Amino acid sequence: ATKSVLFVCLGNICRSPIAEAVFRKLVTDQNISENWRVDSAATSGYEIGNPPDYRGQSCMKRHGIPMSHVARQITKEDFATFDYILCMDESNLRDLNRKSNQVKTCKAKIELLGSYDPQKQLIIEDPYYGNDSDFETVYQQCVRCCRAFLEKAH
Ligand SMILES: O=C(Nc1nc2ccccc2s1)[C@H](c1ccccc1)S(=O)(=O)O
Repeated sequence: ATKSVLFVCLGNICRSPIAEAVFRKLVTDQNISENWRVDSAATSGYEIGNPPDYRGQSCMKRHGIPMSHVARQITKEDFATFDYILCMDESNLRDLNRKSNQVKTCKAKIELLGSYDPQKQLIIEDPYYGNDSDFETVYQQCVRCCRAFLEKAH
């Protein structure tokens, strides 16, 4: 409602829907989900319409955080409506900045989600060709960064 955040990755089937679900849980547990619009989107069109990769679901189920999303690509409107667009890596950041320069209204602050990590792990690497441990690392990064971002936005 008041505040809004859009998490962004390459496909919007793993890193960003995980961040979105982690963040939504955090605000729900703190009684303030009503004050937040939370969403996720992709820089690419590779996965439009698809659900989160089941490898990410396996990880999320272990941690007891339900995750549901239909992959969608970032749009021009997103720059106008979101307070924060938080992405995973330097390619995402570059692509988002490119798209932001094509619109009249950019309300969004566009940043690396990892810039909020107290442990300074700046990049949330694509685990597509990784193993279970890589998905777990992404999850842990999302938890740390989402907590810090909620605490105090840049
Ligand atoms: O979409 C993803 N990676 C992609 N890798 C390729 C490689 C070749 C062609 C298209 C793509 S999209 C990532 C991801 C997706 C699923 C599982 C883990 C990570 S995501 O960005 O975290 O969703």
